[PDB]
Amino acid sequence: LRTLIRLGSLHTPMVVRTAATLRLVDHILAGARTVKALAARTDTRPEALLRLIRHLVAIGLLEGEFVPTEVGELLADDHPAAQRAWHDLTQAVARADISFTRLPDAIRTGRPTYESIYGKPFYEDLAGRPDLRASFDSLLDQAFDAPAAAYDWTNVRHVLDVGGGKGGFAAAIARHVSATVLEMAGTVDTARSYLKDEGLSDRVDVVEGDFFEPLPRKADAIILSFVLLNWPDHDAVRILTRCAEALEPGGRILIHERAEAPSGGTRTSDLYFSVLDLRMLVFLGGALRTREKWDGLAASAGLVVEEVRQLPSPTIPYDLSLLVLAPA
Amino acid sequence: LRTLIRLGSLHTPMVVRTAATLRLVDHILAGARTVKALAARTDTRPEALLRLIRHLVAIGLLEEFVPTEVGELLADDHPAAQRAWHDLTQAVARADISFTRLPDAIRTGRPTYESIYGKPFYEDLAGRPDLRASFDSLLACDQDVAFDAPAAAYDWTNVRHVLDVGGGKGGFAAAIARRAPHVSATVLEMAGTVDTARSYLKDEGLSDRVDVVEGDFFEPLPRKADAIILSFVLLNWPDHDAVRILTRCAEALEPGGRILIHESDFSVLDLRMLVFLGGALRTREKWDGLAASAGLVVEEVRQLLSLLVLAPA
Ligand SMILES: CC[C@@]1(O)C[C@H](O[C@H]2C[C@H](N(C)C)[C@H](O)[C@H](C)O2)c2c(cc3c(c2O)C(=O)c2c(O)cccc2C3=O)[C@H]1C(=O)OC
Ligand SMILES: CC[C@@]1(O)C[C@H](O[C@H]2C[C@H](N(C)C)[C@H](O)[C@H](C)O2)c2c(cc3c(c2O)C(=O)c2c(O)cccc2C3=O)[C@H]1C(=O)OC
Ligand SMILES: C[S@+](CC[C@H](N)C(=O)[O-])C[C@H]1O[C@@H](n2cnc3c(N)ncnc32)[C@H](O)[C@@H]1O
Ligand SMILES: C[S@+](CC[C@H](N)C(=O)[O-])C[C@H]1O[C@@H](n2cnc3c(N)ncnc32)[C@H](O)[C@@H]1O
Repeated sequence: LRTLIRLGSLHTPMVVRTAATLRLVDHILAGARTVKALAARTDTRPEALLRLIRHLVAIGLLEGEFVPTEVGELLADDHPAAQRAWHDLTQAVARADISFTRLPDAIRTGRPTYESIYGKPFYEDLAGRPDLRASFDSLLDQAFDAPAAAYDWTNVRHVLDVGGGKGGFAAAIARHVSATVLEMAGTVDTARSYLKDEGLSDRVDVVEGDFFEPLPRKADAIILSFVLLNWPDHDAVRILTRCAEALEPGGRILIHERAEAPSGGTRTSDLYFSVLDLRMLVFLGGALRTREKWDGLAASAGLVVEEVRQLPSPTIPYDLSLLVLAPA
Repeated sequence: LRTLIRLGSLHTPMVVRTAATLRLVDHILAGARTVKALAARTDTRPEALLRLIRHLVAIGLLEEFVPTEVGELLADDHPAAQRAWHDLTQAVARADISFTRLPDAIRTGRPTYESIYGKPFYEDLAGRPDLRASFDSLLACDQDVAFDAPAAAYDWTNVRHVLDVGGGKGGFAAAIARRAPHVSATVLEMAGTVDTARSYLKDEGLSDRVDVVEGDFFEPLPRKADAIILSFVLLNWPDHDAVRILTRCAEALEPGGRILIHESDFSVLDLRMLVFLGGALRTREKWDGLAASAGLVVEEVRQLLSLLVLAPA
């Protein structure tokens, strides 16, 4: 009974997320240990903040003066795992997680619930909210060293990174190759700034546009890193087809995502990837795909999976893959 | 890191609550172990139900899928009633969505339920007979035994009549009537609830000893009594409202009468009161002040939870 109640408790994660959002652990580490000072710094009502703190003590994140535990220290804004931002309700991902309150609808329909809560589908909501666009892009350790090392660039003149975020993958590849990042409004500006500040602006450019439209140029390698999981099969096939049509002769499409058999691993990795797969369902109608589902998606786009390079890791983000696709 | 991610995960409790809402474990126990059959019984999309099942396996509620010993606690007939307490169509798990706006409650000290559902808690139940009934059944889910200890924490020898103010389905009045055959009692409750209290007390064979009045415990109470009961009532109310209720009870005491308040690290219950109702759990010193504002004094406290016995000051 205690196990079930713990698994089912909605209050504990919302208390953690509220503490992250209020930056409570940052304020304590900066010398606000008392409720009166912490209530001033967080702009909260002191009696209610103490009731929040009581739960944070009960679950082991805090211990009239309060300090973080070793686990609570991970909510410090400068901790390398960045768990404060990933739990911050004002930033894109924990905000999107509220969509899980309508999880029954998503299981009933297979369709995302984010629009029903926030008024627009995911990327269109970000397009109207520059703060959320920027926090989404910053949330997504630019992590691309191993996938860049898993491909032979000898015969590659130009790389097109489709949906390439702030440009970290293109940069890892750059470190004879030139590259282009294709991205959405807003994101293109932070990609350009990142690439300039890496000293790579003469090797990597950035184009604003829509990867459902004809791609801006041809390339020898076209990258889809954590893109296709955001889309249902029919959209994923459209993106793959745009990429296929943009390949130079002998070119390849590189997919950087999860591509395992549905077995193996541990309950810990099972859980971690269950969360990602369910986030794609609820936020976007997308999904993680097994190695076998990749074969079918590829065939619908006129492609074949030529090779799957394993990118192992026993710790988060665990084992990933680089799939290499060629025209069929 | 793993501990923090587990504590912070909204996904797992919503997967549990979705399984409870879909009555998934009941359908498995009733023969549907495969996704095709379970999708049909739950009226869900099979590929998405499988993704839900994968999470339920990873967290150890399921393991052709069958419930684990923990998952079996989501059977609808299990006496701890955890399926209904996690059911998003019933009152409490529905109210728990208020926690998605917990930062607002911490900022203001005010409930977030009305901002989500359009009306404050008891007004919403008053317009939704299904939610009113499921709330009453959730709290009364063990009322045949849960009031034996508070009833035995008080001596009924010189009590003639009991008034249970906000008495739910009547379980406390019934436990007192079984403890003390000489007492009569009255339950005061809201619309809807009074009908299921009347039915419960009739089916206990107590209808000649316990009656039920529909009314509002912020108004003059319907009669006087030697013992007036407030069981898990005052925690629903901010201080000024709790004082009003206590004062109405004080006005209705017979000479020599007493008010009985029936009310681990509880932070969940306290935060639920904040977000649902603006209420709170109270420590002893706070009870002393509330009592004093209503013209009362705390005469004795019995550990059971507690039973506080209040007398006119
Ligand atoms: C923490 C691991 C990872 O960063 C992997 C994964 O993180 C990315 C970036 C990450 N970063 C260090 C650049 C790293 O390269 C990793 C291998 O890939 C990932 C994550 C999360 C999301 C997403 C992720 O791709 C999303 O794509 C995503 C999205 O496209 C739309 C909405 C939400 C999300 C995500 O929440 C993360 C994840 O799997 O969390 C369980
Ligand atoms: C699970 C423990 C408990 O049943 C204690 C507590 O439940 C106890 C006492 C309760 N009572 C009728 C004696 C009953 O016997 C139940 C099975 O166990 C409790 C609970 C929950 C509520 C409430 C609780 O009292 C409420 O009163 C309540 C309310 O008045 C209005 C809105 C919501 C609620 C509640 O959600 C529960 C709780 O503390 O959850 C954290
Ligand atoms: C940030 S995630 C993956 C980013 C990056 N490739 C990585 O691995 O971290 C998916 C990206 O697809 C982009 N995107 C979504 N729809 C798009 C579209 N129609 N055209 C171009 N980019 C799009 C989003 O802006 C987002 O940055
Ligand atoms: C169910 S909880 C506690 C019930 C019961 N005494 C117990 O211990 O389980 C609080 C009760 O207060 C009742 N209540 C709320 N506002 C009321 C009001 N103004 N007048 C009478 N009853 C009210 C609700 O209907 C609800 O049943």
